[PDB]
Amino acid sequence: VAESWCYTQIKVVKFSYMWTINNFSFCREKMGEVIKSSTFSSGANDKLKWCLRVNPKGLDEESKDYLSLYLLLVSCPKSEVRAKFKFSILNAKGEETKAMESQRAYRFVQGKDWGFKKFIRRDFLLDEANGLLPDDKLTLFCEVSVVQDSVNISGQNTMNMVKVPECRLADELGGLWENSRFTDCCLCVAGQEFQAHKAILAARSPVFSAMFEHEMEESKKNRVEINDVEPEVFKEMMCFIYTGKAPNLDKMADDLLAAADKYALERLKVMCEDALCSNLSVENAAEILILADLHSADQLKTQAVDFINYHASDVLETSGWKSMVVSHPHLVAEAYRSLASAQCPFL
Amino acid sequence: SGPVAESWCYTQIKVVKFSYMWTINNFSFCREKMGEVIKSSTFSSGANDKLKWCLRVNPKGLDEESKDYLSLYLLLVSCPKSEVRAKFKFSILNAKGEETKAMESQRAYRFVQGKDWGFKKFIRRDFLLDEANGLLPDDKLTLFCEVSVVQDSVNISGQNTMNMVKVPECRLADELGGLWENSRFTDCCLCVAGQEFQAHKAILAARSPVFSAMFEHEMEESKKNRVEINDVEPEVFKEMMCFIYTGKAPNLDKMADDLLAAADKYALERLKVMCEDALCSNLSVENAAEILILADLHSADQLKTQAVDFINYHASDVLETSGWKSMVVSHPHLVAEAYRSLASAQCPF
Amino acid sequence: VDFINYHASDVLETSGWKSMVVSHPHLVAEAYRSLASAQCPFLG
Amino acid sequence: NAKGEETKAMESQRAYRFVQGKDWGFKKFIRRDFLLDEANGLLPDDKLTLFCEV
Repeated sequence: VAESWCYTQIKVVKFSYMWTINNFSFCREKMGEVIKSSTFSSGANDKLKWCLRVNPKGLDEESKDYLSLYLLLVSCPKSEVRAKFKFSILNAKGEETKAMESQRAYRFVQGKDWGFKKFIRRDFLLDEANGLLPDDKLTLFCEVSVVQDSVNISGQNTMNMVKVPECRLADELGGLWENSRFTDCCLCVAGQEFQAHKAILAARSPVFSAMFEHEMEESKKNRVEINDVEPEVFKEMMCFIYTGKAPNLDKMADDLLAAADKYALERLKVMCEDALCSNLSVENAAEILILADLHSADQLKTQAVDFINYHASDVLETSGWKSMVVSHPHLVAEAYRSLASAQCPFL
Repeated sequence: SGPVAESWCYTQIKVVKFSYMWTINNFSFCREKMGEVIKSSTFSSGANDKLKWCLRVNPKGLDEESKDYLSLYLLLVSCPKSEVRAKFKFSILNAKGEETKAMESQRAYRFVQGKDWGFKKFIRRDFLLDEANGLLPDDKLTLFCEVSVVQDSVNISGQNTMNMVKVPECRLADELGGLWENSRFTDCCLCVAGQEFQAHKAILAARSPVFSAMFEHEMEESKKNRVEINDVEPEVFKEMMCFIYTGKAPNLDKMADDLLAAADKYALERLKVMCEDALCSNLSVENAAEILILADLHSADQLKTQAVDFINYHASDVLETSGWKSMVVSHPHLVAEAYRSLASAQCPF
Repeated sequence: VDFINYHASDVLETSGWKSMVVSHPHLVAEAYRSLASAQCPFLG
Repeated sequence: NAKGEETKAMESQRAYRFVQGKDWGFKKFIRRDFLLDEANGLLPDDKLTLFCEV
């Protein structure tokens, strides 16, 4: 898992220095209050100025015991100079030990000298048994390292994968219907004249396949005559055939069920039955049952029979019921058989 | 049992969870002191830009109680003021990228801008400073946090059903397939290096712009029936035309190498992207060079970017492979792009 | 090579680099090797 | 019944009068940790599905 890394690497600058006096045993001469060192620098254009002054003799009370070593900031424009100095020895003979260091640093400022007053006692340092006077010389080493806080990273480390656009066949065929490119037949409906591609119609609608497949193209293909259906219902039907979707079906379920049953669109038939099924009011179940019987819509017929059985007490007062009994005895017999063997067999 | 049971009330609790890794090089070299502040980079979820979180740690915890314990918080940087809340966990990693130490806040703290709440006093410093503990590889501290803002406040009263009519699926791709394999009185004669295919004009023209430019222009007058495709092998042209009709290619990963070239030749954007997805999911160091040269050759973009990312990560071993040497001999500018990507991925050094 | 790696974000802009991209590929390959194998990892 | 559980839930042994603005039920069903215990099959996808019959 990964969403954003910010390394913000703390800026670390490091550099070295050395200090050799060839006559340490006799380097006192002037009683050793302080040795003014020659400055040194490094880094960006020698912008940081540094010098190491030593008070080898006893300027203070306890300084007779312990030898001295200090770091002095000769100059720097920025007041805050915080540096982690590591005073030590570059092993003239074999000695890498004996070099303590101060982890804590201090805010060095222009002209200020902050260091430590306590390095090592005089007597055994002067002694040759410890090997601290190689050829009457001694080497020092401060790893003066300065840091500052202006560092950040943004980072994303995004764990991304290639995205496939969703299927566009329905859109790329609807846009073919609305544009009418490379058409091959002209559907005729009630003054309006549509123009459509023979292959997709015959594929989705078997009744369309039947009247093209039988080798009457120039008779039928060029001027196939659909004389029953009206403009907007037929337009919706073609939109279903081409795109597989019926947008404004809910307000036209009746006549579109008729049209869909004509051409055996056995899914648009069920969509029309779904629109009609959740519309059954108490006073229209006669008409909807007449529909479902006439156009062989089985599921709507079953649901309308159940609705009439469950609203019999209300439906029989409606004039539509009287009309349907007048015209369709066998529908009344079917509803009767439906509530004969169910939704009543307790008495 | 009584299944179904009418409604489907399905109240949700939207949980946005995202991760954040915090890593300082040479952590215990200086890292300041006393109270101070190492304010981190503000970070969001990634989805949209409205919530802004950030870590904030002090190697020397503020106040004396947090002297031996590092003081860690988590502050709301900025957001459209709604008093957002979150439950959060802070976890420490190592070089091998496995969780070493992890603490999770028990409850979702309520947050507003300027108000912070976190694992104060989260761990004793001495445990971390233990070099034998192994939690400071290369002197570099690493930290990892997961913020789990939750708002809830979403309910739906199910769907009451109350109807039983079975509209069966959608079948458009299925019978359009029936127009191809059964071939159902097609219109234009295609030919692929000897084979004989019979396909339509309208579906090809709609779903493949190169075909539409091909078919609309001057073959309608003379040679609309016969057009020869002498560029792609028929055993993959069949899957091209089984995408153009039914909008899917089942046996694609067997031959996704050349199908990318075919799809990009005829500007089948969706199939080109599917081929990129099939090539992207089988990358390997032995052939990342070939995939990069391909994804440049056939103008692929996402596969080019992902092959670039893979080669940046696994540059260690690809150079020993012959694919890289062929790539450098043949395609210098690809090496220039990969080198540029690696350079930007390591800008601050 | 070490210099151009350290100044890469500006060196890639220069005309000399854009001439060396064509006139000398293996130099860019070796610069890539020194950037990849002789440095890294950097998070990822 | 995601996994097999048609048991473990109590039943109302007596019919209580329900009035406008009032609530009724019970409160002593199952322990919270036991509920959150996946061994009992009571955290499908960190979701709780209910089968109430009124």
